Amino acid sequence: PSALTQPPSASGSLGQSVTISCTGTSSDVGGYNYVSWYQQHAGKAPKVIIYEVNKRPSGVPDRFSGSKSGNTASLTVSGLQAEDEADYYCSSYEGSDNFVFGTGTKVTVLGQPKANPTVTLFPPSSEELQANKATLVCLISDFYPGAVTVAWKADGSPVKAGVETTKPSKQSNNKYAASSYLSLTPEQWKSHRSYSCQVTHEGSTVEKTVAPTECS
Amino acid sequence: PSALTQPPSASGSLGQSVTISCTGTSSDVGGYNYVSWYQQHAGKAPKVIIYEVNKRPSGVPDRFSGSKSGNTASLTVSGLQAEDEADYYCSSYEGSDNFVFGTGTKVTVLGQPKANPTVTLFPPSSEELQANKATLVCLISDFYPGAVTVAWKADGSPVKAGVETTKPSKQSNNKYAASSYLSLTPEQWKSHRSYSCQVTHEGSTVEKTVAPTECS
Repeated sequence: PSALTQPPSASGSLGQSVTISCTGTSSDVGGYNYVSWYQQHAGKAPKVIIYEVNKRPSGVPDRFSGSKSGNTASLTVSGLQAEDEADYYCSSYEGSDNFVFGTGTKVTVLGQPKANPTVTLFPPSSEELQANKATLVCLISDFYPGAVTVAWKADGSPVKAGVETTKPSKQSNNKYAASSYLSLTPEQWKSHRSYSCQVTHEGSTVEKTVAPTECS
Repeated sequence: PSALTQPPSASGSLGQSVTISCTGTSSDVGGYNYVSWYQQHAGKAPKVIIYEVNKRPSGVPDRFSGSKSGNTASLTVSGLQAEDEADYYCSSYEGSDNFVFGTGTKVTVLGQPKANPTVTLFPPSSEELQANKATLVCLISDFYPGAVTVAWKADGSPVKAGVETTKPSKQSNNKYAASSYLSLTPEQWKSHRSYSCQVTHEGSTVEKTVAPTECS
């Protein structure tokens, strides 16, 4: 064998509710009563949320439930609260001290209000410079959905060269963070009037400009 | 209890022998010989590769070895194969509703020369302070394999609350970058000697401090 069987998705809006299927066979689900359910957030470790058919750990939200019907076990998400955008997983014992898992389910919930990104620009710093080094960082955060562009403006003019823009990571919110840097020399940073970070998210353009004029 | 400490990155070449550790919160383990090691690929099946500290299941190579004698689980991939790239996890069963996962090691087959990260910590900008905002950022770049652990400390003690980290994005030079941040009140900021960001990569660690000043 190899698998249990799950749907790739599960769209349930705030309240509206969700429910997952876990199906294997008699040999595992129908035989035995040991469907488990683990959740893994984008590149995170599992929390064990259900074990022994419908029992929950000490610190599993009240609204995660489960069911089973012969071969068709199931997770129920009592009225979605968006935080729970994850990857779910089922699993069942097959005796011989071996367990086999579900293919997984991404649960994308809509009705999360849309957020515009708290953009911060940074100055290099005293130390960073004591070494003859100058990175500027543009910190883009707490936006949803996770689509931004990040431009830099060497004075009123564009710059590509020394950019490196990460791709947005989910926070503890369906809010993202997407940090881009420009890495120049002191001789680059002082041979210049200003430097501006431009972050176009979903129609809204935000631009922050670091003028050398500040402290250390 | 919730945490079993697993490295950030375990790297080897084809035929080399990678060793992955799982140490954990001490007040347990020893009269606890139920530690299981899991395996998963690019969103493709979170299999169990070891159970009961040393026991392989069926359809698993003896290339995977397991040990706990000590107070640390060690999974040894002896003779590194290609398809062995994955995010390894250990776990351990407490009470019937306590199933704690390890932080989980991404295992790479070094596809480049290794890059220990460059930690560059920024203090709160002059202006952000002028806004009554306190963002101190930890920029992490030019690393490979793209696995890090990031802690924050304030004056000795770890800063748990207010932390948020990015996902290690691929960059042009074929190294990677990430970023953390912490969000304070100006007060929070100034009532403290130093804030350090310390980032672990394999078994190189950097720890970089940022002390508050008046700027003005």
